[PDB]
Amino acid sequence: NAAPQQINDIVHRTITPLIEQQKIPGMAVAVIYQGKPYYFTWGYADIAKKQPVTQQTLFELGSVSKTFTGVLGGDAIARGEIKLSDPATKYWPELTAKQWNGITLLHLATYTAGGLPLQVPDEVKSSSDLLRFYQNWQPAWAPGTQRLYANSSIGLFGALAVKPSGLSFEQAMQTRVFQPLKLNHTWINVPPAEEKNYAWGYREGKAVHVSPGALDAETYGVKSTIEDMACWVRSNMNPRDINDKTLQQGIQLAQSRYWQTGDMYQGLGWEMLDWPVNPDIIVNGSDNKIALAARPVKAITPPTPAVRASWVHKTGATGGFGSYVAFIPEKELGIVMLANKNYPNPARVAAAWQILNALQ
Repeated sequence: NAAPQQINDIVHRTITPLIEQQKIPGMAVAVIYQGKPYYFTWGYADIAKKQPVTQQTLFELGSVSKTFTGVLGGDAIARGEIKLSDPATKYWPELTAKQWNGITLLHLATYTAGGLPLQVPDEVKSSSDLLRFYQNWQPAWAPGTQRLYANSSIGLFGALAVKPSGLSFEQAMQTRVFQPLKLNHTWINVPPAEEKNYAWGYREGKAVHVSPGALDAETYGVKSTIEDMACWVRSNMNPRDINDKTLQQGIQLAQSRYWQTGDMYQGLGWEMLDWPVNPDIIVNGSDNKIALAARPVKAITPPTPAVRASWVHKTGATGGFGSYVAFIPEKELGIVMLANKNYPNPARVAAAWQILNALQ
């Protein structure tokens, strides 16, 4: 049972050198210890205005957004609106090209459709551009054989998963995930009153915010504070405490184990490994040479129900920001690291693991 001053000492010994080594302008950390949050802030949200990071600073989550997409998809499954086995064509009948014949919502959600590319092309501006992109796409692999991390995959999952609801992705996310969890400072579109809290991102001496792009909301477009992200981790560790039954079930489905690649299991947005974990696997595995590579998968049948003895995690970047979330449900132990520089994933994962290792 570590005192607050011990949590303080572990965090300052790990994060202080990380910020110095990586030249991170501003950072917020939440440590969840025995289910309670402890917050830490460093540096500036806006360097030019000398505005410090606080607990109400909004950061770009980048691909940590995909964890919200996966849970929203889980909630739609629990409502009986979709099944992951459903063909994508059920929800987008204009996808008539033959290569779409056996591609399912599961394949899109879990990057296993057969080599959908990392990014939607920058030239895709309209609905009709997006249809033409998917209609002309040629798979490198048969469905359900290879995992290739891709915004064009889970982005389309998020867009199709909400069609039965009749809601936009943004409305579905606000009404079915943000509002029931009281994430009142979490946004896809930052409102005018909240702009004063929106940190700048920093890339090679430029102050930047993420640009609009196709399927951005579903893949890299969420902004949140360290407090709402600590709540997000607590909610994903303890779904049985959530009153909204389909959202409790959706959280559980997003940590179900659908595919295995090496020592990792693919959930909906979340990625999972057995705890205790070999930190070399998660640190080296976060390097883009492994994280962006195609890797063979085996289906898990039935999908394993969410394992509480897991390292559950997700990295995320935008041009100006770098985020990481990891937690271990069985231990009620977790961490959120939000920074306004996109610094290398291995440094994030190593620091997170050193802190949670120290507190086990």
